Amino acid sequence: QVQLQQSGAELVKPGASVKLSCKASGYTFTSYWMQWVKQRPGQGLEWIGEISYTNYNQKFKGKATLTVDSTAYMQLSSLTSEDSAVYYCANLRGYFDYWGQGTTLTVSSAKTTPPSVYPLAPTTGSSVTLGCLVKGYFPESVTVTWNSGSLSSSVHTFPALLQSGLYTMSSSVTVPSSTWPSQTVTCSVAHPASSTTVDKKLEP
Amino acid sequence: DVVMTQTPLSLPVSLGDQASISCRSSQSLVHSNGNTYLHWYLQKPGQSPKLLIYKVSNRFSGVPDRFSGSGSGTDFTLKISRVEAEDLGVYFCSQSTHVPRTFGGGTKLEIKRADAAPTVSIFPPSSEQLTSGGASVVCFLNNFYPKDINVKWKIDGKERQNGVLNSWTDQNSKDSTYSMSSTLTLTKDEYERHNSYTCEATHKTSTSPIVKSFNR
Ligand SMILES: [Zn+2]
Repeated sequence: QVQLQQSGAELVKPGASVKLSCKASGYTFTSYWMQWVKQRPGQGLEWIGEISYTNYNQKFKGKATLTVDSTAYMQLSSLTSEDSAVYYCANLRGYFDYWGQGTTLTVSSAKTTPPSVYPLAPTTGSSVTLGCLVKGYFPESVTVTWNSGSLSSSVHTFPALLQSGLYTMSSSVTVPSSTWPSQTVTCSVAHPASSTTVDKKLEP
Repeated sequence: DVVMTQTPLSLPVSLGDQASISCRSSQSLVHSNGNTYLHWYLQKPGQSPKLLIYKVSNRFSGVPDRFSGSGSGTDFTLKISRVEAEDLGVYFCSQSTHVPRTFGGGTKLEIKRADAAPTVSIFPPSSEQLTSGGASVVCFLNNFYPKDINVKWKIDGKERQNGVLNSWTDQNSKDSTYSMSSTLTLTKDEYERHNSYTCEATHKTSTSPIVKSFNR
């Protein structure tokens, strides 16, 4: 089926240009227009253009420059903090609607910094809640799993807050009491920006 | 141009009930070829939008009949016959009759469920964090409903207001409850000076605050 392969995240310093790709597969590229939409954290959705006979939105007139051909690229220019949003590529033709995963573009002079992962163990109950504290990272985009991701039923991942120029977040998991510490749970935190992957075993 | 406005902006609805979301346009949406290119998408957290209905009332492959679109010219309506927890997210309307294609703002649909009290848990700083000079004491208030809850940190009975971070969770897709983390961070030294660290939560399901502490 149609697959729109997109990059995951991109960090760039303000003032530069960045070129995001969108690898189309599963269909004959040549039959459908390639669209682009931008979404800023605060829900809002905006169209940018289509395509090598490009048709643009007038607001993104001098910001985007669509190319193509296997791939379709979008080059944004003279980035600002406002330019930090999720960019998608998509085939929006009526009953033919397919969206790429999106590429989160963080525009910042900041320096990538790997997360510090601390385990949070407590006692009594019919179940026990454990968690991990992921702090000090930049940029966002960190994934926390429990038991390589095999424990998903009771996992609450809490959104990342910006504390002192670096992100912080915690995740919690609740297992039955008789299984901990009888069995260890371990949380996996992956920060891809810095190519970091750290596990933390939950001991008493 | 052509502004799409949605009403309501937040729509609470109990499971099994019907839900209606309105989208109106600043211009007629009827193309000169006679088609009205009005569409509805559903965006679930950390996911790209997925189409539900296109051209006012046609369903995309897979979409169940609970969803129905109606409307004409400038006023359109998405109806959901039996809201199910799997339906929560933000619904958007879009129009592609006029260039540039334009979207609405969103109507966050949220489920109404029975009151639930939070289950508090407090964790002291880890040895690992401590040896690095800092000390975060974390508190989780999990699975409560409604989202309104107030957290209070008290260090040896004295209320602490600076240095605390609070993060909420979107309504859980599994059981419609909410969660929150409150984190009091201090230096090793401030931390080692005190004894009791208390996390107090005032939630309507209880007249008396749910409290949780640990003595150092
Ligand atoms: Zn004291």
